Amino acid sequence: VRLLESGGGLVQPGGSLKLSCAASGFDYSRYWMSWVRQAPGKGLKWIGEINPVSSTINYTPSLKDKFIISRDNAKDTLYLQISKVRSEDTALYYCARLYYGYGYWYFDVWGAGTTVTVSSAKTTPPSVYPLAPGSAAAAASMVTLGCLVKGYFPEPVTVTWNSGSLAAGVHTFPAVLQAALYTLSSSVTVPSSSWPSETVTCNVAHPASSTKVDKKIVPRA
Amino acid sequence: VRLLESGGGLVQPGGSLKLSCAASGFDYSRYWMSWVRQAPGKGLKWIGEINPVSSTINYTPSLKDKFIISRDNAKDTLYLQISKVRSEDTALYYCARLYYGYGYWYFDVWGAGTTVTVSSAKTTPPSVYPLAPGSAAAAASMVTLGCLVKGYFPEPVTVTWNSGSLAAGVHTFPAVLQAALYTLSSSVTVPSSSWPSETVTCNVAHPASSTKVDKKIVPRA
Amino acid sequence: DIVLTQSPAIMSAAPGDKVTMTCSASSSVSYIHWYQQKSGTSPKRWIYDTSKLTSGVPVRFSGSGSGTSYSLTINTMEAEDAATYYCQQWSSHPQTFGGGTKLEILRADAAPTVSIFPPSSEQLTSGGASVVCFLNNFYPKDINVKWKIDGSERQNGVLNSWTDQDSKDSTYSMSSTLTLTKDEYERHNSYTCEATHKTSTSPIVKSFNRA
Amino acid sequence: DIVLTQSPAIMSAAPGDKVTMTCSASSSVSYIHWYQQKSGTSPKRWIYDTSKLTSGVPVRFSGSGSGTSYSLTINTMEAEDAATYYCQQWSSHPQTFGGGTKLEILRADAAPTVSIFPPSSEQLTSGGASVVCFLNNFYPKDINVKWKIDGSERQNGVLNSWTDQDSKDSTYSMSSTLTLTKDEYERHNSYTCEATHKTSTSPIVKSFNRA
Amino acid sequence: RRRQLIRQLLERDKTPLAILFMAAVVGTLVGLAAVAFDKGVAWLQNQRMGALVHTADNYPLLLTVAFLCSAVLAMFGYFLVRKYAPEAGGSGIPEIEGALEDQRPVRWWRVLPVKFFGGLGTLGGGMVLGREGPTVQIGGNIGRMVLDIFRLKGDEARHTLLATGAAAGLAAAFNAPLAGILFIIEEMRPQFRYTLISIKAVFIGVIMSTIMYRIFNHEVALIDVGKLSDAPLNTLWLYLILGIIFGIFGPIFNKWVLGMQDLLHRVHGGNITKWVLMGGAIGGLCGLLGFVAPATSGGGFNLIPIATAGNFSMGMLVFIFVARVITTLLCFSSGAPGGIFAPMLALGTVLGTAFGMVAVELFPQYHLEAGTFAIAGMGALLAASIRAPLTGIILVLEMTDNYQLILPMIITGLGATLLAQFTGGKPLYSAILARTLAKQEAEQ
Amino acid sequence: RRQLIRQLLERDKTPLAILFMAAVVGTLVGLAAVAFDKGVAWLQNQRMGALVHTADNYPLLLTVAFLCSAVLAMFGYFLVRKYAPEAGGSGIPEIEGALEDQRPVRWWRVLPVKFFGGLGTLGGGMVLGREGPTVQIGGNIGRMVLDIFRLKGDEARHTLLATGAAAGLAAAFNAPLAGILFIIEEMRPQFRYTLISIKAVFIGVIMSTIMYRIFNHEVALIDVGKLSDAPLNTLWLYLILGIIFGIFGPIFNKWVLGMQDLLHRVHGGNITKWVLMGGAIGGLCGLLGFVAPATSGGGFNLIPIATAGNFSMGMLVFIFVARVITTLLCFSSGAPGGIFAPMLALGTVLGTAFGMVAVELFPQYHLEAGTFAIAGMGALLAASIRAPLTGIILVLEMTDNYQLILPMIITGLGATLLAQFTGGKPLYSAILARTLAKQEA
Repeated sequence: VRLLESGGGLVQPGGSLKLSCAASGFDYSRYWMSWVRQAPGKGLKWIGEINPVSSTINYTPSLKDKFIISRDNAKDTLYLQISKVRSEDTALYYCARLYYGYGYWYFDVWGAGTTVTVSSAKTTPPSVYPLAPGSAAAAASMVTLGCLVKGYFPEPVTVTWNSGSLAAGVHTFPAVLQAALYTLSSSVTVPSSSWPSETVTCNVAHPASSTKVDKKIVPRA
Repeated sequence: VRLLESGGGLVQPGGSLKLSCAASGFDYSRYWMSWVRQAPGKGLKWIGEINPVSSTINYTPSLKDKFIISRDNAKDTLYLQISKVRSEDTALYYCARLYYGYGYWYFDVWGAGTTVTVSSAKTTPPSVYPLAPGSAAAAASMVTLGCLVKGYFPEPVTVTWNSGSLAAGVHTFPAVLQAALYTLSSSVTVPSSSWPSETVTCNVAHPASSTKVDKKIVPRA
Repeated sequence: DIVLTQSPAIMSAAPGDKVTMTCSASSSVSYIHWYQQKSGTSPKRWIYDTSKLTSGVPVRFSGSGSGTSYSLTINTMEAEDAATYYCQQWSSHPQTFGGGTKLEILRADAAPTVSIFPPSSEQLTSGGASVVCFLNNFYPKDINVKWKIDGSERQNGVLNSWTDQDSKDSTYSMSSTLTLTKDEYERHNSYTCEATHKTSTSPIVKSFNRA
Repeated sequence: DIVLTQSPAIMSAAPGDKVTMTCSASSSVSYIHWYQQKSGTSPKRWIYDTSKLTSGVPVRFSGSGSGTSYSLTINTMEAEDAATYYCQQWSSHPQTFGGGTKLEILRADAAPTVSIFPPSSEQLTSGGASVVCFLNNFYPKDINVKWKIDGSERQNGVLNSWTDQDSKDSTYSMSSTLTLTKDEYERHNSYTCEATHKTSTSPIVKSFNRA
Repeated sequence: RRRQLIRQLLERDKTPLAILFMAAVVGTLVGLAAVAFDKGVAWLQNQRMGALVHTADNYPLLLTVAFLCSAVLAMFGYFLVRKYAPEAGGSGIPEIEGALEDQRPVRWWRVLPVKFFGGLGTLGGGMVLGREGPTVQIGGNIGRMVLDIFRLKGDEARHTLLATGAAAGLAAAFNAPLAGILFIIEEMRPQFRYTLISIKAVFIGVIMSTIMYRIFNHEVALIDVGKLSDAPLNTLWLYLILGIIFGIFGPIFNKWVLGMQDLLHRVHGGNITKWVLMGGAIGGLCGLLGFVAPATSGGGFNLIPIATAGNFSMGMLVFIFVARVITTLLCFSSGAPGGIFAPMLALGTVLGTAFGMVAVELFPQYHLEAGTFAIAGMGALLAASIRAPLTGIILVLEMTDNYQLILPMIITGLGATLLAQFTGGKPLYSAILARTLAKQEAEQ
Repeated sequence: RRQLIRQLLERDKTPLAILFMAAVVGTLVGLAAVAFDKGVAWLQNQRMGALVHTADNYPLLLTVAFLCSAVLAMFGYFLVRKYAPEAGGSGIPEIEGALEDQRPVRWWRVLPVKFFGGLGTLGGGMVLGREGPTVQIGGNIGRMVLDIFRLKGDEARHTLLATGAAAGLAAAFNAPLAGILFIIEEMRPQFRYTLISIKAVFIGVIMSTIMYRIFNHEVALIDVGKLSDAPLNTLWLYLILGIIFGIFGPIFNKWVLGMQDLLHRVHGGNITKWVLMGGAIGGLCGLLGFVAPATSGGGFNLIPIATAGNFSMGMLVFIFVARVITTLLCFSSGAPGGIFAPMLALGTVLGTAFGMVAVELFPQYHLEAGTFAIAGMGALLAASIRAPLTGIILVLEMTDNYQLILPMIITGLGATLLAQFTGGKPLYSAILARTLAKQEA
């Protein structure tokens, strides 16, 4: 049983979006679906919920219509409508199935969770830079590399090395927001015998700005 | 409650096609689906059936791979596969839903049907020629217009006016074969207080080549 | 597999008539059904289990039998029961359908309504010419069309379709189409369509001039 | 709306070691539940109904309590237990969650591995000057970096970002990015990168020169 | 002794093939009959509904023709009753429940036709009366009528065929094979002494009965509530409390159903005419409400699905409840033929939905659905009034098909019988017999 | 008569005190029945865990499978022949007799013997139910409270005993109704009046069923989903199936008794030869519970699979016959444990079989073997034990396919009819009519 949520992205303060959760793996009816959200760097706070037939919908304490939850038992999809978005709505939204044992309902199964960024900042493709060992950089046993993605917005950017065939020894730092712009850095560590020897590639990709770069790290002039 | 067959069309002698029948408006999963056919103005003939979970699939006294019925309950769609096709297999393929009263089964609800034509010929979309009345227009109470559909293969094509808004006073004539191409025409009576003042449109649809041609009928120069 | 053969393969009746078709089998069948296919329409379950009317099927429809000979009756049939009636059995896998019984209405005379159109520009742009000429709502079905290009009776390059009796009024319709090469049509000039029909001795005829 | 307060905001334990955490309510609650959450991945239902573990959960876990204080326990907590546990309750509407507890792993001290990289030529060919300095794998997580430029101890332009305990080694890492204008940089030979941390008395320097 | 038992044990369950065959005929007849009765009550409620439309323009004319048309049916009903068979009046179950105890007579040459036709009139009228009564009685009188015809002796054939015809009747009236059997062996049967009743012969009857019912009214249920939710363990107490409510109330209703029987008796004083009049009077009041407020009048079913789905506001419910309590008492206490079983099914459904709605509020964290409580309390009156839960519960379970509610269904129904006992309640069917018996051994 | 009028006005008024003990008998039978169930698990598992522990050496396994189970079966028969010979066998007739006052309810013995003696027989993996063990433990719990708090009158003694009997059969099948129905149709005195509070029973069953739930909820015992429906013109096929179970039911009844004699020879009553032949049969099972899981075991695990139609027609006849044998041995060899459940499995298999033959001969009926499985599942309970109304409501509660009820009845009924006309007898009654004429010499 999978619960896919999509529809999160960037929005203007004041605007409104429609989140969606597609349910596969169980008779979607007979169940109660509910939304829970998490502000980056904070706990989990419940948004609302809805039953099968759709004749009951409860929400946490909110404004007259801050939230509108619904479900199409026909497409096996659960929606969430947020309106008049402030920046407190900038968070990670999860959908979930609801069940019980004795009768004190818990959140059965969750979903990956789509992100909602609420800002007046504009979409911006990132700049990838190859980080190569210095002009005095001593080539001893283990050698560390990495490339840094600077000047993009909003999140996220995924960085993989040599297409994933480089799991061990990789550190991808979180991105930090500076003057309405994100900036992260990644680092891959491999044995001196492997580079400049073979070929170490860094895979930045920011789907928002529809970007994709395979920055190939190379020794220094 | 509506079954809608598609995938129908043109097949080369000794070949194979896969007809589909998207079901909508009921608990398709609880129903035994079926197939039936009618070859050129001839009687009906049962092809086969297929119980709810696909754990039974009887056919008609046929070759053991002439036909192949199946179903994807999670899609609400029936399926028909015909292999090694001859001219005995060129007809109208109806999709059904079986049920019973006292217990002796029957075909409860039938679909529109889809046409399968076996021929070496070629798929050719129809040309739609508008037929506005003459400038010798005596313009009586009612005024018959009409449009001519010529040179398409294979059958059939369907014609309506103002997307079916004009349901009364319409006649669409059977088609005729003129050397590997079909031709037919449709008329349509109306009051002159309705045309030229309004819009009279004939929408020819030839699905075998998924082409739709809407011809507005303006007066002559 | 049982084989059902139905009473009259075609029959005609004037509304008000008590109509009765039939369905007979090779061996015994029990609790059979009947379907109604109206021109250009999928069949629709009319009567099932020998004598039970589906939902939204006029009580006008009786229907019974038992054994090898079964009947479908329409006590005081109406004009809208004009279709082709199949019977099926499904009580002897494989199930088998009847051959059909086309019901036809007999109504009062009704004269055609000739209408003629000029080859449409576009059909010319590709180099073609079709002088269409319909002949709507008439009865009996018998009609003779006559084509004259500049007073002269033409014969070849003509085709005439026929719609089936209509569901509500019970009239027929006709469409004769005469085809030519672009110029072939441009050459001559006056075109006429002629309709002879039981409803009148003086042949109804419409026509136009190439210009 | 009850207010569940998770206990140790953060806290580390060794592999094979009993661990307990609390979830003090602000009023009665019943059969609270617990959820596990790994960085980057969706919450999991661990303990449920105060004690009943979830189908598949590792037996080292156990959770109990009542009235106002509940707790989760790891009878010898390994690594695949290092996460963040949230308690939830729904004994009284509307449902609520706790502040969460950060179960971090405790292990041997580790020396930072400083690596300083000059500005990539791609950047400089656009007025960009950034000199990243990585501080990989270490323990504890507390650490400081400083950017001297040809002597002078620079502070304006820094961009520190830590990683969170390697789920395949257990050491924290950090990167300090220094930003300038191609120009400003073009005016300085030296570019050091000092770093002071528990595993040492004095700093682990690492610089370069434009030459 | 432990000698005889040993002998009997080795001889257990060996009902004479002849009884096992008549059971097959009593059932087939009760079924064919119960169906014919059902079809009739239809044609009538319809012919009426057809005449209201026939004059749909003139309003007052309708309220009149609604009242008249129904009044004329109710009358013809009470007549046949007071005239040829005073037992036909009332429910009709106590009379058979008595007959099993040999304490009452089974005059079928009368009751069959009177109960039948007198019923179509009362039901066709649209009054608030079940069908069980009419068919449970016609049921028995069919048994006796075959018992006599082919003639059969022994206390068994007389208790058996009478008990099988009683059940087969209650089966074709609710299309509930099990509930039938269960009603006999829990209520109808001699409550204080042994009795030779072939439980196997009964089954054969019920089945043969239920098949006939199906052959004519299949492909369509009597009640459709679909698949409601489930009952979390921590929400069971809510069904014990609901069970208490029906518990204290059930007897109170039992008082009114008897008291009204006295009181209403005054009005006509036993006068065949004043009675037949007050009849058409009440039968009319219904033919009118069967228009102005369909819920208040009628048999009770039509509204069960709607009440369960939750389509009535809380207000509208209290009304329908009270309105019913009244209309049900009148029609039944006014000695008109027809059961009181079904209408109690409707009363519990409404009182349940109500309890349900209050629940769905006070406990948002229980994720309730009013419907569960409706289906829980549907056989609760059958439990606090008639005091025969095991039958009520298997009846509901067969009509609503929501077996996942069984635990709550029992806790409610049980709690009901418990609270009814501790408050002096009494088996409404037994009391009616204890009073129809008393009064006889009174007029001496 | 006049008295009747008085009684009527006094109907259904069971003393509040009885109505309260019923609540405790049930709570105990439930908690107990659960504990028993959990035990039989831990064991069947500890075993399954040891087969893997040596998964390499094949012959070693067949041995440790046979041994491990043999050692359990023995410990079972021991406790039986040693401290309580009534614990042996089903355990229902003993309570069915006790209601008639014709047998004794020695609980100070039976409770512990039946319990532990059962875990051993069930944990072993033998072909025996749970009803027996819990229906008996059920009653002895009733009596044990009846004595403790001390209560007099034929009622409290018949009631609490009958409620504890039902509450037991409920927590063994999670079937509230079936419980009540079993008492008031079979367990109760079949030929004379008896003061049993049907209301007190309910309270018991419920309190019992709640305990069952509290520990084993969110998971059924049998899941067959929603099978098809039964067209009216396919009902006769269920009457014929009913006839089959009808002629067969008694035949099985003979074998179940005859084997009881015959098997008695072998040990001659010798506590040792018996306890040996015990571990022998208990081993044969711990082995088949490996080489052919279907032949051995309680019987449930395979019901869903047989109903779904996952066994070829061949494989069925085998499993049927193999079972008929393994079921007779384990039950006729006086080991503790019911024979109820295993008959549920036998009907399911004979039903599926009849089903498959049907699904052929009649392609125009659009059949689904499963319907006949569920129809014949309680058919043996009807032709052997001759108590249909209980069999049917039991199946209906475990399979939840109420749309099959008509066919379920016609099958079950026809069974009891064909069993009667062929000299059949209530297998539970016969066993008592013997237990009784034995105690009479």
